[PDB]
Amino acid sequence: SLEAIVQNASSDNQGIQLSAVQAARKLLSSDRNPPIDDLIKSGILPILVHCLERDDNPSLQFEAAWALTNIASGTSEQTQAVVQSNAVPLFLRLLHSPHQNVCEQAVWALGNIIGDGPQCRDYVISLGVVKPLLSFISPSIPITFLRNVTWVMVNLCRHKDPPPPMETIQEILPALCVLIHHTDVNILVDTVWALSYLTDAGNEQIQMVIDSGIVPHLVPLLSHQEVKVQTAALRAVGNIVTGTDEQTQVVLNCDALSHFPALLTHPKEKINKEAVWFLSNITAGNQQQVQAVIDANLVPMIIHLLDKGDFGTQKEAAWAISNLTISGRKDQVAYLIQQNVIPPFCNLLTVKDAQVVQVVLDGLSNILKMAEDEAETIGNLIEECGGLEKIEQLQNHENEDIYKLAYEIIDQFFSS
Amino acid sequence: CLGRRVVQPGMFADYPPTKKARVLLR
Repeated sequence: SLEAIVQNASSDNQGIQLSAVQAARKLLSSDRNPPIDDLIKSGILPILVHCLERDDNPSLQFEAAWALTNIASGTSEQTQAVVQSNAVPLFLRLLHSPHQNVCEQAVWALGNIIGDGPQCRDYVISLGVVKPLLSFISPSIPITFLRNVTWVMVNLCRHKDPPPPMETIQEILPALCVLIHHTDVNILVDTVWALSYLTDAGNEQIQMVIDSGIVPHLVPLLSHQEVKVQTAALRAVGNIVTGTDEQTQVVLNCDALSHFPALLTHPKEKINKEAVWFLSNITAGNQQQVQAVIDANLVPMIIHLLDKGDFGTQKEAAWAISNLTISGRKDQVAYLIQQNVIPPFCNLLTVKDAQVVQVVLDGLSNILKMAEDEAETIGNLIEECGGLEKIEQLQNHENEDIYKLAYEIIDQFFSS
Repeated sequence: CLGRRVVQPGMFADYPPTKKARVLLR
């Protein structure tokens, strides 16, 4: 019973203590619905934290750290109970234990604590967890331990309100540059996810990632044999190409577009959608980057997904087509027209999603304004596939922007 | 308006968990 466990765990006889702590750990590690609240309310937390101090009984340290790990794996309230019991400084102490298992379990507990949230993360950082954590990365580290270390790095990178301190990123990026060469799938997935969390933190963090020199090793993972690695890399590089034209060009210079045929035809529709999102962020760039998309022979696949893909992919494809018109040249838009973009691009004007409608209208207006002599031909193409009737119908749209743009389109190009 | 966009909701749903319990026999 919990009363008996708590009483025996406060004993001065460390054998009885160890037995009681192991009983608590068993309760906490037998299934996926442990009685965390009952053990907390019984008053076992300060006892476990005190056990963490017993450098003369590494078994007791290990068992208490296991119990606290599983308590901290629960809700934010339970993790914060652990934190309020002052466990973090003692886990940091245990990071330097001469016993491997104690070190590992302390790393695991700190991982749960850090993963709770950004304020928790910042508290653990201010006490100096990063350098000792990264010191474990050596040729002799066991693979399971290294997987746990990389998971903790993920947790150190992932929250955004606020993002981790710049000093922390400067310490972590070299370790990620080391780990991105590992062939173990788990380590690689977590490394790339940590990178993706850094590249989603802002343009300055994007630039820190670029300056580390890791991007040429990250881009080729778009064609890794493991789909988890592929999608993690797609997230990270996509984040990068949400930035400036120069950062996007850093990505493109690593031959990123060569990896996308196998992603646009992938059986998984979510992957198609994410790849088209990436490419839409590419087509929003300068004429050279639009031309990089064109030369990669990706436009026909994009247009096919626009025509026949699932709705999500069609939305992303509409974004890509329209973004191409931002800085695209008249000959590039003419290539699009040649590839039969108008019929499906206009077909997407009848969906409930008002944002898609706005995007398609913006793209069509840019196409028409860009064409001087072709304008009449493009108008005829729009009318032939029924797009003009859809625009006339949109003239009566609820959304202010949509119907104003429809009126403008019709008045400037379909009213003479 | 047109332009670049950040990661959209629903994309990349298989992220690493923030918390892990150590379960006996797993």
